[PDB]
Amino acid sequence: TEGRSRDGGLRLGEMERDCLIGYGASMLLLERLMISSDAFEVDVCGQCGLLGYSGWCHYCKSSCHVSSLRIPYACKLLFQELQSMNIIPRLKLSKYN
Amino acid sequence: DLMTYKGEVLGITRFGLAKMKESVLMLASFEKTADHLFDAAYFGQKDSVCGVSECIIMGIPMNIGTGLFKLLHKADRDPNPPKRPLIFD
Amino acid sequence: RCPDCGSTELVEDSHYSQSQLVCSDCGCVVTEGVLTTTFSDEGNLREVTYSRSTGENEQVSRSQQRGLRRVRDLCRVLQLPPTFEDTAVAYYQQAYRHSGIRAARLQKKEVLVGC
Amino acid sequence: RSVTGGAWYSDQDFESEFVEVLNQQCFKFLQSKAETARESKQNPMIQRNSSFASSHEVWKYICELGISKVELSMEDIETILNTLIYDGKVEMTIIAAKEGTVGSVDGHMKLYRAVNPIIPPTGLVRAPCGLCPVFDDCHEGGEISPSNCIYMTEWLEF
Amino acid sequence: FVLVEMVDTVRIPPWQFERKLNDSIAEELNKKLANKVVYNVGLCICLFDITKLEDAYVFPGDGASHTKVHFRCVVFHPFLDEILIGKIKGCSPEGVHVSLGFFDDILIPPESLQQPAKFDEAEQVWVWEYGEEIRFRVVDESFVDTSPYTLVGSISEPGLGLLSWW
Amino acid sequence: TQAEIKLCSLLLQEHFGEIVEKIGVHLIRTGSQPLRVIAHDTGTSLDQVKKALCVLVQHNLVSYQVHKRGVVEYEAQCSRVLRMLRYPRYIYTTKTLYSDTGELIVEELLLNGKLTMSAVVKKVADRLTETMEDGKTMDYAEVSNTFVRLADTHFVQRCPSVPTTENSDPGPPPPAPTLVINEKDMYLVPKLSLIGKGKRRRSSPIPDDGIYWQANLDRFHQHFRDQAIVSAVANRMDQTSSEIVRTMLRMSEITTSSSAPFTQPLSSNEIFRSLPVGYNISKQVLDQYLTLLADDPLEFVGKSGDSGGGMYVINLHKALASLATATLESVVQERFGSRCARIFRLVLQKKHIEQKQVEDFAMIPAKEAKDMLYKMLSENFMSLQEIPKTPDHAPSRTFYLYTVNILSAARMLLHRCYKSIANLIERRQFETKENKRLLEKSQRVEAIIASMQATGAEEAQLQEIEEMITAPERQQLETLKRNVNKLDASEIQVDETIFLLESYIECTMKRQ
Amino acid sequence: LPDVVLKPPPLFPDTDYKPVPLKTGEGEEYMLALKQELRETMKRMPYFIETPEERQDIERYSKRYMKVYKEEWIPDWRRLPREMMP
Amino acid sequence: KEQFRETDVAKKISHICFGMKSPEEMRQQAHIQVVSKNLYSQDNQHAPLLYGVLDHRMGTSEKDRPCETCGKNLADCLGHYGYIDLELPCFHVGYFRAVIGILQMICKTCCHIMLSQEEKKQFLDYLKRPGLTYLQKRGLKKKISDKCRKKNICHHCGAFNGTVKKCGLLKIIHEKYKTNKKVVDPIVSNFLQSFETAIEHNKEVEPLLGRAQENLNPLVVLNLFKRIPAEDVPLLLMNPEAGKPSDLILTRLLVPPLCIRPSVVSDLKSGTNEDDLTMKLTEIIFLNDVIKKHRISGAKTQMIMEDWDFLQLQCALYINSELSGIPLNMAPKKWTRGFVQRLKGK
Ligand code: SF4
Ligand SMILES: [Zn+2]
Ligand SMILES: [Zn+2]
Ligand SMILES: [Zn+2]
Repeated sequence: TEGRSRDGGLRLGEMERDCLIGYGASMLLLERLMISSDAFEVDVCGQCGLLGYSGWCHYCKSSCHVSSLRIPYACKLLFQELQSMNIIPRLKLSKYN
Repeated sequence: DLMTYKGEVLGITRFGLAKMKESVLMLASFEKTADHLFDAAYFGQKDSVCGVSECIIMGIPMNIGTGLFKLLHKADRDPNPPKRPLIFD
Repeated sequence: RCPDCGSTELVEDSHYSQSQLVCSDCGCVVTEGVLTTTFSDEGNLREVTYSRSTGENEQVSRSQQRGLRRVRDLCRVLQLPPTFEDTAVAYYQQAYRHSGIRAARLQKKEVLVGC
Repeated sequence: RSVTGGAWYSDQDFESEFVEVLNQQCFKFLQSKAETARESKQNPMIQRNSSFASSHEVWKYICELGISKVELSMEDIETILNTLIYDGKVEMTIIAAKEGTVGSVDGHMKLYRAVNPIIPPTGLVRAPCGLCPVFDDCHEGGEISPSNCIYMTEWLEF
Repeated sequence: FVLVEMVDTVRIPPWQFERKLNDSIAEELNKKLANKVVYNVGLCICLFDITKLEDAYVFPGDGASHTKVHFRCVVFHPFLDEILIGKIKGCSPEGVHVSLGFFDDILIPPESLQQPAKFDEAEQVWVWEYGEEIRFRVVDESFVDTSPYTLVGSISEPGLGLLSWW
Repeated sequence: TQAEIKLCSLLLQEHFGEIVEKIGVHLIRTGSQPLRVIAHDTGTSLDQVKKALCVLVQHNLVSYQVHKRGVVEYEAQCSRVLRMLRYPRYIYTTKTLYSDTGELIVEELLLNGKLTMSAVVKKVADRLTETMEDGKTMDYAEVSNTFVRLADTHFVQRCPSVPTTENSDPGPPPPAPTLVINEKDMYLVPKLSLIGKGKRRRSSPIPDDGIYWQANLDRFHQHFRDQAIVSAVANRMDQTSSEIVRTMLRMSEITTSSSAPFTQPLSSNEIFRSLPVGYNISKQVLDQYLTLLADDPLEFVGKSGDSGGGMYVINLHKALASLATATLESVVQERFGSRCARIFRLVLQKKHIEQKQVEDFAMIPAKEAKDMLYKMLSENFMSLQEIPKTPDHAPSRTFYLYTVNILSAARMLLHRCYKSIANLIERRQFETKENKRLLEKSQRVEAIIASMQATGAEEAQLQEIEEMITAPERQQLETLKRNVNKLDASEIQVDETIFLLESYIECTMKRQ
Repeated sequence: LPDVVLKPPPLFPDTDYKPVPLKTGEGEEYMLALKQELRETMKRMPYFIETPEERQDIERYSKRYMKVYKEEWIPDWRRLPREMMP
Repeated sequence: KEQFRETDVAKKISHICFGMKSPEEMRQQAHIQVVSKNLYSQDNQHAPLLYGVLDHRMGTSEKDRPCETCGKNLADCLGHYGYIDLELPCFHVGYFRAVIGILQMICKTCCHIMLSQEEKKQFLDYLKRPGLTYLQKRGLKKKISDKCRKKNICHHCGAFNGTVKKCGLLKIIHEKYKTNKKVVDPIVSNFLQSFETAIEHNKEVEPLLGRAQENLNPLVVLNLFKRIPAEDVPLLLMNPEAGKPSDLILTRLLVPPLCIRPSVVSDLKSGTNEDDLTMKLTEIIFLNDVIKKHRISGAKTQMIMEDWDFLQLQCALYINSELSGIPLNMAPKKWTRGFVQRLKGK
């Protein structure tokens, strides 16, 4: 929430993230802004490129290309909001190696 | 050198950022989200996630800094181990 | 209830600004975290009432509107609190449910507002 | 009568059964006369002429039937036969009759003859795909699909 | 049975680092594809060999090891003509229920082709006489995760003669 | 064209294979494309691309062109791809017009794209040898006579000819031969002096090189238009009038181009002599028939002059439009109903009309006609003008006039027919695939008979053909077969409807 | 007030109109038999590109006993560009 | 035995492929169809109406009631989409200018892109250049527009086509029957002379002979977009994999999960704060149902057209509640927060 009157934590302003980038603390920045703010688990079908649930793909009606992915909850909300406008985001996954 | 690497002097203004950069999400977030997003979808644009801004947006580690090199665990391994031969073939 | 011990002695206690349910017998938590609306959002969102949702507040003919406005101005000129106005309009809306009441002359509606 | 009242307008309401019955029975008369002319076989031009029925003739046939309470005029039966024409089962052929039992049309006379439809039901109607209620919703892998389209199920079942 | 060239990335937790990588890979793979049918592939049994074992990456997340491995393991998937010898563990009236010896009771022959005395009248009748063999017809797989099976195959027993048992 | 692409993919996968249909679909979707980008984008090897291109261009389904720097770009002919669906109708009309020798001629031309004199006569003679028995032999004489008759009737036309490379640009060869088409030798049949007999398949240099012959489906479509027109005329007015129309069209078959708004000027005097003697008619009866057909509101024919007694001309575009309107009214009647058909014909006669006018004229009360108008509007058959009293063209302040256009409805109906045929092919292929086990079972039970059919074929195995477990399964097979049969026949029927609409779409389009 | 839909409209709304029976006669049956025989003729002809057989494992002499043979046609290379030669 | 399912794959996103869905792919994606305009049941328990907005098979918003479609907790549930069927096609605000441009880019009868074959080939060649950028694509579209609007007849058809412009409120007008100070076209004479019956039943139609041109409704433009040839799709700068041009015309609406739409039951009162989006969805369902009712009862054609326009305006407000071209007389309600408002702004 907002602050002390609302028992809210502090806010990482843009400048703080700028300093973190300048230091290059990639994993620390990722943990601070994703793990410690809003962490979510999503499933993506490589065939369709669309989000899925519980290792299942409704659009492809299959579960042979699902995968797990950690995400900011705000990012998932943005994806779904963009979906509502029929601007469908198709995620093209790639192996980490 | 950044401001002139494209052969023309490019500003740091919104026009400049539209020029040298391409990311759909950054251009949408800067100003006029609806028009930019709908135009990008209309053109059927595909947008990479290599940039740091979207990396933070996408929740993936950035390439700059500690996210550049890959680590390899020096374990005791034998690549291409000896193979048990098939007799039936 | 406790999933393991089965003890139904679940108590609500306030942690360092965290609402959660914990069993007093085994100290095991059964449900933590709570979702509440923020003021920045409560100020933007609009509250809805049952009548307007079901479609009511639109079946208010010219006569019933005139009657409730008369009730309003009457309780206003008397310098009454808003609770009196609310109770008066509620009683009027309750009395207007009868067929013989709504179908009456102006004198009847005026004396009904008065009563 | 054109704008107020009207033979079809009883209580200012169109009489559907009246027009249906009148159309069906006048079509019966037309097809019977056409069949008699077809079996006449006297001569193709005599065939054409004897197939024809004048507006006054069919009007008198309706009057002798007298099914409708409100007496129908010449133009009323003309409109009934025009509705039949709009169905494609009869055709209109004006001939140059300067005077006669009709005497209404200037220098001409109204001849309506029952004719067969030009083409039987064409393709795409033997298959349920033709303007199917879910044709637009029909899909290769949608909720409704030709693999599970119960329209094929029913039609192939027949 | 048949070997399959199976490619997969295996995650090894750090507390097994003292062991040789290949052995831990084999143990995890055995734990990972045991009694688990693979869609359009067949019923995996156990690992046979490990062919390729490349570099072991470490991720900024879990911190354990991940190794992409090419290997070979055995699966059960008949070629629509194989001769089986199973045991009749149950017999529904619409179709007998044969079970391969300790293998799986999922192969269901619909009784429709033996000698023309075909009827299972629900008192557990093996066959209408004039340790049971099988000619496998087809294979089929499905995704059971339709709600938050899948290998049965049809089985046929024609007039093989069967002089050993009628 | 998405339904067109889907149907073309289905047809090419059915008739030729998979690597060929992939390349064909890619060309249809992409248009003109060089070969290297074709191979790269399709993800296929160079040799497979070569195979697909040769098997396609051999049947004249695709072509190639030369561009800047001598690059060869390949293009697909989607209409030509749809054309193979009408092969059975072409075979039937050839079998009706001429003997089965010409039927086999056109069948082999369709299955081979282009063939020379020697190749086609050899194939036709060989295929005709087995149709007969008792040691009789086919000779190349009758096959050659039938082929030259077919070519002279313009049903068979020469391929575009290979240009003389020695006469023009002798030296560095162009990447493609760049064939050219010559009008005057599309029917110039070369002579085959040699006559022989085809082998009956015991299983125990080229005088006609450079010239290849293909089925001229334009002639087939013109003849089919003739047949449809005469069928409509016979349905409406009289058999004799349709005979007259057929005779005059036959007179104009060679004298008129395939694309002509009107036919040649034909006089009734030569119509009388050209009429078969079977129709016992007189000159005055012919004149009366022709005059009343000119007075027929369908206006198939026209006078266009009084010279030479009764001279007459036919209205190709008008007749095609009338046929298209008749088909449209038939299908809308069958799917919506008789009264909605009445409304459709009423609005066809009255191009601009208001809704209450339609109610009054069709004598359909309220809440019934209007629902039909709304539905038949929503199915894209109908259009509204929205004539405003201001120019804001905005809310309840403008008149709405019903106006139906033939062309748009015909286009969308053609698309619907394409998708319907796609659905039918999908259903037949799915039912064939799901029953391929029983298909192989029946194939094996018939192979037991066919293999070793006379040598050692004991009678004591004839009773063992039904011993295979298909005895109840044949029931299913029969159902599948009839369903398959039904589907195919239905599809073929729908195909004829397409030839109507497309013809209008072709005649209404001039392509300047 | 339109009634609230408690159960969604069916996957198939039943139709009042039925498909017309198909054409009957010798011509139609000849059409059908011709098309079905054409199916097999085009399957057998060398223009029908057979899909490459796969997932066959080991060798045997019996391979030579279940061999399916068919002749291979050739196109006219003077009409075809030289680039497409195998 | 048991179907093997790989729980996770150690992959990372490479790039996001933006693209439109067809209203048909849209219906495929959705789980249930929203048909109940009203939200909750009449009983005091306030049970949400099944197959309607705020159904609990469609995601979840309240902690106690979990997702019914997926057996997961309020936090675990990702959410499920629903679909609403539109009886009449509707424009899309984000794609309104796009459809206008395409209609200026293709003809209305031959429907092909309207440029010379040499111009088409030159534009195709300039498009074959690898790595075309966003700005380059916008410049390409502008160049094609400039070179296309200076002609009148397509190579395929040759039909005359005037300028297409937005007239007022989500309305597209094409002045096909252009008024000329020179000799009039024969087609113009045929069109104007064929108002015989309308003039017969309305004299005032005759003064309205001018200023009465072809207006492209969403249904007719949908039909045109269906028949687009594939060849011209790349020349439209439209990637075929992203979506076909028929997807631009919106005839179905994906209602997003209950995760995006909160339902804050204000315990201090007898009410639930609700998003304006849910109210607009309810209004859309009501509009579709009343359009069905009016079609059944045979209202005026003009009334049906007003219903269609009001549906278009409702969808426009749902997409973006800040538009400067709505029906002044047909006052909707008050200021609301749409999806764009949730996206843009500080
Ligand atoms: S639902 Fe079936 S019959 Fe109807 S259009 Fe689709 S495939 Fe054809
Ligand atoms: Zn998927
Ligand atoms: Zn406990
Ligand atoms: Zn969920």
